[PDB]
Amino acid sequence: LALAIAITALYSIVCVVGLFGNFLVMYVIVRYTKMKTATNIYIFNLALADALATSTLPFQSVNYLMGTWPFGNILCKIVISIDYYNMFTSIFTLCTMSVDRYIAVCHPVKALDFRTPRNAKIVNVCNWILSSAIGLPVMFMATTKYRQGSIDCTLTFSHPTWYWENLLKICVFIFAFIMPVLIITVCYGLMILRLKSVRMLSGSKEKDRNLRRITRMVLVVVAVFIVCWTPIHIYVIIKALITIPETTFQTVSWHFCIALGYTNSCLNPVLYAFLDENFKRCFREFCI
Amino acid sequence: IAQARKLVEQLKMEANIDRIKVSKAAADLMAYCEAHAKEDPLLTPVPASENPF
Amino acid sequence: SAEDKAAVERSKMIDRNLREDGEKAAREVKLLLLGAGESGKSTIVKQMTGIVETHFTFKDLHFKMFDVGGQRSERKKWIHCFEGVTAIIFCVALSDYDLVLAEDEEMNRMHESMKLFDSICNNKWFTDTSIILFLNKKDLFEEKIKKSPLTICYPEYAGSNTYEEAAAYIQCQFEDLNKRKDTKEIYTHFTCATDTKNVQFVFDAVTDVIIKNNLKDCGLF
Amino acid sequence: DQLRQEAEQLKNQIRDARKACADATLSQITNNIDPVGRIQMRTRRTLRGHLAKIYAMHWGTDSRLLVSASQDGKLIIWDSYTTNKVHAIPLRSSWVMTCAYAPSGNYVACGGLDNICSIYNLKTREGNVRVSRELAGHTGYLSCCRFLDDNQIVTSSGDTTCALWDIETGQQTTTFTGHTGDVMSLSLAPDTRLFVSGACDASAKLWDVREGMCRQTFTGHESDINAICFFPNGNAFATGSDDATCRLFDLRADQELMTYSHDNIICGITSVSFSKSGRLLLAGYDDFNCNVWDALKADRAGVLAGHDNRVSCLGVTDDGMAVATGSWDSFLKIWN
Ligand SMILES: CC[C@@H]1CN2CC[C@]3(Nc4cccc(OC)c4C3=O)[C@@H]2C[C@@H]1/C(=C\OC)C(=O)OC
Ligand SMILES: CC(C)CCC[C@@H](C)[C@H]1CC[C@H]2[C@@H]3CC=C4C[C@@H](O)CC[C@]4(C)[C@H]3CC[C@]12C
Ligand SMILES: CC(C)CCC[C@@H](C)[C@H]1CC[C@H]2[C@@H]3CC=C4C[C@@H](O)CC[C@]4(C)[C@H]3CC[C@]12C
Repeated sequence: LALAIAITALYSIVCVVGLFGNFLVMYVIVRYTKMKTATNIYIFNLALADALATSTLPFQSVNYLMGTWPFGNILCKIVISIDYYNMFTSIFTLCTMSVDRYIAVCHPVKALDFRTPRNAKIVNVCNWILSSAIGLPVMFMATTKYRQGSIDCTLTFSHPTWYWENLLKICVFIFAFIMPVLIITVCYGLMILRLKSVRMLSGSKEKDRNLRRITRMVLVVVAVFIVCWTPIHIYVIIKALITIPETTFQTVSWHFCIALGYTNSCLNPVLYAFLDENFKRCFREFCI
Repeated sequence: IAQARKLVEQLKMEANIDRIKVSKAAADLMAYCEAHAKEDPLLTPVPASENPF
Repeated sequence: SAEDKAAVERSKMIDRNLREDGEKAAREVKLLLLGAGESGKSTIVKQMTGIVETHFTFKDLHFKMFDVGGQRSERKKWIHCFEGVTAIIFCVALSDYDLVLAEDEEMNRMHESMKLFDSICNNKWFTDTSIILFLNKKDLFEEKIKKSPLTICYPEYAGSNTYEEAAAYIQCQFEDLNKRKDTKEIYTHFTCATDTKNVQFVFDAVTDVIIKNNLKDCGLF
Repeated sequence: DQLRQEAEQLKNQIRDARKACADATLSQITNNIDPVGRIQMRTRRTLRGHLAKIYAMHWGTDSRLLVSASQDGKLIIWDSYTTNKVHAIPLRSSWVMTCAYAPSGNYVACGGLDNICSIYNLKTREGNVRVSRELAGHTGYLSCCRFLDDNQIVTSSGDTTCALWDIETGQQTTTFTGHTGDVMSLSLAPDTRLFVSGACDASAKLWDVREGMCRQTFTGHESDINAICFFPNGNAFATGSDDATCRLFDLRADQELMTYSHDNIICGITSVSFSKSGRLLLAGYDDFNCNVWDALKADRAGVLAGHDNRVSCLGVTDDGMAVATGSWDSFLKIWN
């Protein structure tokens, strides 16, 4: 139906934008902004996590247009583990990039000892390792099931099915939305407070222009994260609580809210690389 | 003081030297390059098998 | 290929040492101590060959202060060596306003400080460098302006011959030398004998610079 | 006042003598020789490990090992073939401007704003590089050092003097005075009996090592000379200056033979070296490139454009296989 194509297209565009933006960021980092600074390592990790997250979208896009999962059991475990894995990896990279920018500004003396590129490599690997605390269990449980004459790639839980199914959703709610928002908001909020009292951003008209720019950037990253993830996270919680009748609006909003949580992977390249000051210099060299 | 006197003595030593013409100076430099032109890896790339890099 | 393998292992081993030494050096604060002779460079060290390196730690932060007074050669050839220094500590003796350079009496040695400060502050190597300007000998300067007008050094000065206005005017004249004000900060402190205040000022100014650099590294600024 | 006037007349005499010898120009007699069309040299190695700006590099006489000196306080001996690091010597002073690899390969010399040429013994019994001798006595800054042999090293200082040192005794056997400004560069003649020093007074002085006197003074640069390299036969040298020009100077004609410059080049030359035959003059620039010059035709042969900060140092292997370019970008690149 036209709506299904529209939903499929909305998932496609989010996929194409996400991959093209993230692969571009990784490309520029590999060749121009080497993975020397801690920031670039996080940017590359965020772009890689974002790219892997959005690589699952074509399979979900096909799994929606034709109403069945034609990619088999093995891929289902991969495409759901990559989804669940790259959500927590993408979120924890943002949480690390927030804490990295917070220690930089609020503990600058300690930041020198901790913000080494080596530590960025460790914390990045630790993000991927910890994100296996959900991706691996999801990989085991992400079995393909036959239902109503069509194949559905989903998660299979243990008895009681309610307990583990909601425990995953609750843990996805706490450690992928609540803990991130508190970290991202508190870290960047405390960051802006320090910046409000720093000599090179206060005491002049033009310096205030820079501070407004940094504050706008900080607000926009928090804002984009809240606008992208909150809709789907609450929608998942409401569905797990009460039965919402399936209508032409409930379906569209649901897929839109999923599309929006994947659009944070589409926007992470722009927010953290294309609007990075270091990248603008080196990106200006990019030939196309 | 004695700095000026040294300059004259230095200049006299620098003035009393046998100078050759720039055509024999230039010809010799040209001759050296032609003689060693073949054995100059940066001029004519040697075979890739012979290049240690 | 035991010999070849040992070479790579040796190369990896010193690669680790190079990284380890770089991290130890990356966290060190590098300060370039400048100023004309008798400007208070020696005393500021006490407050904390060719180049004299002074090491001090304050509030868990390690400082490396480099004195280049013994480098009487052309500064333009070696000044770029200190590009990337955290900050420049420029010492100016406030009492120099009433004095003249010994070699030449035409130029006021306070004016020499401004020309020196102007050269360094607007140097193309220090553009994004912050200058901890230390106005030294305030006590001696205060005891002079009571019987010697600041107009001897600044003809355009039209303020009271008191420490508050006179010292402030000298501070403004040095700060006005900074052409690119927006991209460069001048942290001016009137040096005091009380301990933990001159070094505290450097720490506060350097913390601001480190945060500023962190913003550059973080890509925010 | 007679001495100052006599100096001017002697200078005019020297100008008269050189003009008399200037029967033709190097360009005139090289006009018909075949031009080196285009020199496309590629980065074959990239030496990574220096964390600061590299100020100096020096190939060893084996054309395999090279010593690079960085502001990170490290002297790194590289195996250029494998890119391996053989030694990472911790400098007692991080402010280094020059490094020399002894032709024996047993020693490297390091120096800079410490005003000291540090001599390091590479081939110690214990296998650990150690300081053998610290040459003290310059009052400016070590701008350039070169070994004549294991026991002799010639230094150029910001104090406007070059010096010959006896490493075993650590004393200056000969002092080379006459430059007005800081001496920035030093090139030993192939026979090591003469060295030419380029100073900030915009002049190059040819020195007799054994006699300890300036045989000739060369002028023509509008600004300081940061780089000076002997032509392979020792009968000429090339200078690189902040005036964005390289100049070829013939010793026997005692004058400048060629000016290597381009309108698009306005930055200073940091480094100069010749190819093995001397046909190519490689110049490192502040504009982050090295320009390959036709030494005989004063035409830009090609460009080495692999550095993101200014090329600080060049080196051509004694075998002529490769040129090493060190930059303020912390990387050495080997080119062929
Ligand atoms: C790791 C992200 C988990 C787990 N995914 C596994 C399959 C899943 N991906 C889809 C993609 C496109 C359409 C879809 O359905 C119509 C889906 C899905 O159903 C679902 C989504 C979900 C989720 C937010 O997705 C961004 C979330 O829980 O947000 C709070
Ligand atoms: C593809 C998914 C499912 C698995 C990813 C595996 C994890 C371990 C991967 C993904 C991204 C990787 C990182 C990407 C980039 C860097 C920066 C580099 O300077 C050190 C290695 C480091 C830090 C990598 C370590 C391994 C890494 C963390
Ligand atoms: C960050 C901004 C967007 C604020 C957050 C908006 C949240 C609260 C919005 C975005 C999408 C919304 C859902 C969209 C569609 C439906 C179906 C309807 O039959 C019941 C409400 C319900 C389930 C909405 C609940 C509120 C919701 C989750």
